[PDB]
Amino acid sequence: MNKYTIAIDLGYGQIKGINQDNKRVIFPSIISSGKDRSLDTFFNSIDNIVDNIHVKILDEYFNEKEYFVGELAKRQPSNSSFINRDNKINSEENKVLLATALGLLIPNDLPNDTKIHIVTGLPLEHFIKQKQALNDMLKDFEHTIKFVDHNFSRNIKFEESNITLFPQGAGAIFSKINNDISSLLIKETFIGLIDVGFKTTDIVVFRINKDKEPVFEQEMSATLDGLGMINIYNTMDKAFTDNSRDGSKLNTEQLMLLCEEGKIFFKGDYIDLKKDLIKARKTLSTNIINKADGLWGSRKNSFNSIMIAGGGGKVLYNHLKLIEPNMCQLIDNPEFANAIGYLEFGKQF
Amino acid sequence: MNKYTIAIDLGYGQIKGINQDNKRVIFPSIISSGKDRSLDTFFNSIDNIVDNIHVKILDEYFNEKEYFVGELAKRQPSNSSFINRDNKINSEENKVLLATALGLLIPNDLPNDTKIHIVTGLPLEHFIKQKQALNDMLKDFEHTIKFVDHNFSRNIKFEESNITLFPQGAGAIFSKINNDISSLLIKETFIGLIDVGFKTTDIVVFRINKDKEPVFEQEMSATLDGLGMINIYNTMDKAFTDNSRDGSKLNTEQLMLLCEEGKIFFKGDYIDLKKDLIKARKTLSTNIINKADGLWGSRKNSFNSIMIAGGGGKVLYNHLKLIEPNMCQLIDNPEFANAIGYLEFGKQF
Amino acid sequence: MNKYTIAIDLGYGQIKGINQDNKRVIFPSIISSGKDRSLDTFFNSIDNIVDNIHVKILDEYFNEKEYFVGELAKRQPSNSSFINRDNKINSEENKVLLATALGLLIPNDLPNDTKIHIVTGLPLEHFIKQKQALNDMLKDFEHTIKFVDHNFSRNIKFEESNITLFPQGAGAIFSKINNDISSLLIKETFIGLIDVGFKTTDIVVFRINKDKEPVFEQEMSATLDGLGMINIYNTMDKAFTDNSRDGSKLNTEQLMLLCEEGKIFFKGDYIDLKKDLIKARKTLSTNIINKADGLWGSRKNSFNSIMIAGGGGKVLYNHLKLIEPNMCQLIDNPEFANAIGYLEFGKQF
Amino acid sequence: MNKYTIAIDLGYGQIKGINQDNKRVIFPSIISSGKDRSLDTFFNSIDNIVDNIHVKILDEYFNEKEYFVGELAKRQPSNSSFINRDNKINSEENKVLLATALGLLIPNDLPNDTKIHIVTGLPLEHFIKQKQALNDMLKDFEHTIKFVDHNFSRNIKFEESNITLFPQGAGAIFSKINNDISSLLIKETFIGLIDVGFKTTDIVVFRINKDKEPVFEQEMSATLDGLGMINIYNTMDKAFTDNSRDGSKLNTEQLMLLCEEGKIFFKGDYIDLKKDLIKARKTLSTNIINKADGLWGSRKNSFNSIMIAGGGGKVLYNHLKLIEPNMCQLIDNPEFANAIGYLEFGKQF
Ligand SMILES: Nc1ncnc2c1ncn2[C@@H]1O[C@H](COP(=O)(O)OP(=O)(O)O)[C@@H](O)[C@H]1O
Ligand SMILES: Nc1ncnc2c1ncn2[C@@H]1O[C@H](COP(=O)(O)OP(=O)(O)O)[C@@H](O)[C@H]1O
Ligand SMILES: Nc1ncnc2c1ncn2[C@@H]1O[C@H](COP(=O)(O)OP(=O)(O)O)[C@@H](O)[C@H]1O
Ligand SMILES: Nc1ncnc2c1ncn2[C@@H]1O[C@H](COP(=O)(O)OP(=O)(O)O)[C@@H](O)[C@H]1O
Ligand SMILES: [Mg+2]
Ligand SMILES: [Mg+2]
Ligand SMILES: [Mg+2]
Ligand SMILES: [Mg+2]
Repeated sequence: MNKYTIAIDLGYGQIKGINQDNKRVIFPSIISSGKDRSLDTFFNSIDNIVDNIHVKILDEYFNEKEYFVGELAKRQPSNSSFINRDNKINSEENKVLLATALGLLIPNDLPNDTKIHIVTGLPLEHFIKQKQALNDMLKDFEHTIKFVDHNFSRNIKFEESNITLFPQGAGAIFSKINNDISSLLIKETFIGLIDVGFKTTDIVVFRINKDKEPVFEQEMSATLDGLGMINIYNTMDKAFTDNSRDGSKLNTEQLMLLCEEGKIFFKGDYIDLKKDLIKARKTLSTNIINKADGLWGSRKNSFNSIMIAGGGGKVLYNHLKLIEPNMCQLIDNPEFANAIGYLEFGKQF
Repeated sequence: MNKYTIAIDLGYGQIKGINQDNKRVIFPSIISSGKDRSLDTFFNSIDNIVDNIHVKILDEYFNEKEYFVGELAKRQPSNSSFINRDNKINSEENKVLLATALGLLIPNDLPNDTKIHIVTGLPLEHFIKQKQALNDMLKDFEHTIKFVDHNFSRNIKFEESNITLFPQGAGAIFSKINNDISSLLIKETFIGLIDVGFKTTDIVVFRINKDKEPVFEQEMSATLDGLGMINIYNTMDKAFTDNSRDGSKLNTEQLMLLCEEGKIFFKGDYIDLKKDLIKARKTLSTNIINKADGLWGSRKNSFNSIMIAGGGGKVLYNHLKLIEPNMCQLIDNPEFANAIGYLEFGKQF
Repeated sequence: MNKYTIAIDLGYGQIKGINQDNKRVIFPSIISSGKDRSLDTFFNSIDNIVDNIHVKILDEYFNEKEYFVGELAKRQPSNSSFINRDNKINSEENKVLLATALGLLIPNDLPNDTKIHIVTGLPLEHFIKQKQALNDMLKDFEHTIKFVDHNFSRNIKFEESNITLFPQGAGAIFSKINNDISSLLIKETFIGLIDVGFKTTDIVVFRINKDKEPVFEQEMSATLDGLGMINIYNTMDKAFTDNSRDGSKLNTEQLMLLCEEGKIFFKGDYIDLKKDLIKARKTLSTNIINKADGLWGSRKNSFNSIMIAGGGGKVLYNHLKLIEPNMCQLIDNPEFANAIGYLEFGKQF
Repeated sequence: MNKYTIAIDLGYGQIKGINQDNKRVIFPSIISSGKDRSLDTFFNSIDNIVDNIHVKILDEYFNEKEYFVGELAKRQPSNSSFINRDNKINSEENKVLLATALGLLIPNDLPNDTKIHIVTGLPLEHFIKQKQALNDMLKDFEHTIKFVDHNFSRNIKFEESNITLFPQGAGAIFSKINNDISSLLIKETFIGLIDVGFKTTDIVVFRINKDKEPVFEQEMSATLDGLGMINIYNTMDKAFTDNSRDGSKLNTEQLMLLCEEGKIFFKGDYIDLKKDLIKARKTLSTNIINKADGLWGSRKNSFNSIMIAGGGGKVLYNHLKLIEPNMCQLIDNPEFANAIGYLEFGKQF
């Protein structure tokens, strides 16, 4: 039929989703208990729904749990701690976040026959490893969302021949840049996509064949498991605890505020940690270059375009240029590189 | 299980219907005899049934008749002339329109034990006049519809106590806004819907009381019978022959294409009649404003919200704004004001 | 490697085909039994195979048959009479023509693993009627062709999902001009191809929409079945016997030579029949114009570009101009309008 | 009859224009809100309507706004600030300046059944770069002007192919001197036209062939955006605060008074800035000495006669002579060179 499509991602740093109609949302993976918002309604109006997501989630048993979630929960000191957030794909923490972006990307008044061909993403070492667990949950995912301060609801339910599972970074270079660089890729060149994830960074390569079509190399491509931006939040956390000379610990919000700037305004003064920030990024820079060449022998010289993606690829790109300068480049929308890739390569159905 | 609900409208310009599950269809009120289609199927793929209603309808003899109806009938050279279309609500011209309106708005594989609360409509001055004529038709309406080139059939038959008649503009402002207009209605005010239709324009008012509940008045509210879009097509038909000066008179499509734009593509050229389109709309704007003061004395100053409706109100919303500017506003669906107004006020039972 | 593409036409006057590499062949639709040729080779050197198709064709018995086809068959006294030629698309008369059309349009030393997207054609009113007859023939067409005195052979066999049927005039104006006519089609206009062929004349229209995409109509478009060049040959055959007054009736060549010029070289003299050639063309011009008003009401004024096609349209382009002068124009290949229209609209897959 | 011809100039300094009847108007590009000049109507004679442009402008929804524009807007302190007027071609600010030029260049007793040809200009860089927007805005233009205090009006609207686009200063020497300078241009010489406008400055050249016919040279000719008379208002503005040292800034009127006079009468006394005036006048002349030679190497020696245009360079003619003295010259109407060059080369149609 005219059944719809929403491409989301389970990215532990920040959830990145897009519909079939190219409207796209982004919010961190932060949930909290939802509390009633009436006083703050009068001071500051909620124009951006994404900035202030308080929301209600009905279940199949017709109970409900309110949630400060996303940008709104990040302001809360009582949120989910998010730096030890569990990797379990069947967690209710994942259920709320998967219910969240669906509530923001289902348009108004769709026909219920026109269901949603949802497209997800799994890590490369986790795709075969954790396939049916998400297929268990998305089969069982049936709820009803209710937006606080916005007063619109969506019923949600998913079936087979609407669920569709792809690995992470699959359609990012299988399409939407493969349609463009096909004049440049000629014969048995290798394209290299490195999605710098928050927790885990994926490194995926495709070989173009005789027929200028991509074929996949699992023995040249894998996941930097635990290598990525989460170490920068981990190390720079310890870099303040000795520089403050107090044992003072920043919260979840200030740490995410830190590693975009490096200068947190602590007790009337900016504690400067620019020295360790350039150090830890170059610490992460070398940890990506060498470990990619654990999968890349002299075949690195068979590269035509080393592409990097993810939110972590943006702030590394100048230092992460040193994989192979003037051959490497950056994808256009680095965070949504999965999500735009999940859309077009999710249009196989 | 509970009984199903469909709210359609037999409006003279176009059939405007909606079901219980908030799915709506719209197509112009033109019928045509159906002819065999597999050839035009092959040239262009049919993704919309509404453009291409080739359809078979059984009767009391169980004899099928092929029909082109809706957009497909307008392109036919042999369709209904549509300017001399009958007002007899029990006519077969009204039956095939009502068959397709009930044919599209039923989903597949429903249980056959349940029945449907169908809610039709009448003109305001012709509700009492044409009450039993449609009551006789809906009791007589035993037909089985069969969509050619889509191949799904419906058995459409209704006994007593399932049909529900309302006048036009009845539940569009009594209901359908009552959850949102309740803060605007305060004490002894008049709300008013002005539906600009094909043959007629329709004026309906509702006095709200001290206890903030609307109640009807019939001497402030009537049907502008024969005054509507039909004065625009007949005037602009003469405007082409005044501008062609050849005796060439427009067909069914060319006149209907004209008053939507004003530039008929005649002999490789657009024949400009934008100014006469303004004049025919202004005389229609003359004949609704001056007739409103016939129904309204100083009580036009007793308004809190004028609403205008009809597809003819879409091109005239700023033009018919001169009744009471900065108080009149647009109904949220200009075509579907009557149908959803039939839906919410039909679910009151 | 990718699959090859050939677009031929089985037109009643002459086979008009073209391949993927834009090489075209044309020869009249006359077959003849082949006889041994080494003698006429010695008198005159053969630089054109099309004039001199002596050719052997294997079958399901793998039994070769010699054939003279094309220009070489027309000079034979014992060829097909060509006025009583069958319309049965699965006939061997159609097979040998289709064998040579596929025989010429394949270059030498192609890989045997790849297959060819062959695109044939049908009359418009006989597309649905003769759909499975050619589908049965193309599934049955297992033949090996062998060109005598040129000595290159082709193994021509096609399985399922390689043939592609289209009506005549389908892709000639839907495609083949769509990159150039897109600036001319603006809003709700009709383009029209008029192919003047041997047995029939063919009328096909396409309404463009508001979104500037053409869509087909079948009640404004049909096959002028039995009305075409065949009315000119039969009338001018009687025109010679009216002018010879001896009982001498023209043969296959003399009648075909006549209506191209009008002066058959009979007994050392040109017998003038130029005026009767004008009369037979004018009655054909009568029987396409008056039949056009049968398909077109005032919608002839809804044209932006008439196109005329067919080899019969070449001698009638200024003569059939009287439908709508200063708007009708000539297709860029009067013969090859259908074939390249099959080629571009066959490459859409 | 023949469709009426207009040629206007969209110059940001002052809007110029001339009609088919060769009557020409000029007024500054300043707008304001119109207010009821009825008190002064009793006091002083309102005869120069160009001095006194109070004007109402209807639209397609019949919602008018009053406008002081041009010379009457110069006396207003409430006018558009005009040092920061938007360079968008599709502004209402342009439309008010456009419609003012319309009703002044359409005299009474003319056939309004005949359409209106207009010939406008662009920046020479932006003639293709911002081409379609002016092509859109003129086709979108449909209003109705109302002349306050003079009580006549024009219906104002444009279809396509009545508007005509030629670049700034194109036809001023391509036409309008081509019947006179043909004796002067001999062989391989370059005529050169320099439009010293307010915001921008054009320099345009034409190679002539062997056959004494001009041809365009896009790489010896460009637009000097940010160079022109707006530098003189920019430089002398701070010179007043340099001279007065008060913190008082001149308004739009006093500043435009200053760079046409040089001696502002501030606070009961003439405050002198004549020394810095010529200093900027040499400086603007310096910036045209450079940038012309940036496109003119030794090919400047191949000239025959430079022309210069613009009201800015008109008072610069001695200092701007220094580029090529006694070969450069000034066009006779430095304001109306472009509009007559629009009109004369617009009289091809
Ligand atoms: N402007 C920015 N400044 C600093 N870090 C950023 C910025 N934008 C994104 N990031 C980092 O990138 C991460 C987002 O990665 P993302 O592409 O969402 O991968 P994942 O799919 O693993 O969540 C965040 O955790 C954040 O630290
Ligand atoms: N986009 C449009 N442009 C011009 N006219 C329109 C448009 N949409 C609707 N109309 C006019 O409105 C009429 C539809 O009125 P409608 O609300 O269906 O009333 P009714 O119930 O009497 O049929 C049509 O006949 C048509 O002329
Ligand atoms: N130069 C010509 N002079 C006269 N008649 C011609 C000429 N070229 C083509 N024709 C006529 O056009 C016919 C070819 O039509 P064609 O486009 O092949 O249609 P079809 O597809 O029906 O065979 C021939 O039978 C012939 O009579
Ligand atoms: N008599 C004058 N004295 C001083 N400056 C003048 C005079 N006449 C015109 N100008 C200057 O010339 C400019 C007019 O340029 P114009 O030819 O209209 O170019 P544009 O097409 O860019 O508006 C004005 O801004 C003004 O400063
Ligand atoms: Mg990721
Ligand atoms: Mg109605
Ligand atoms: Mg043909
Ligand atoms: Mg200028």
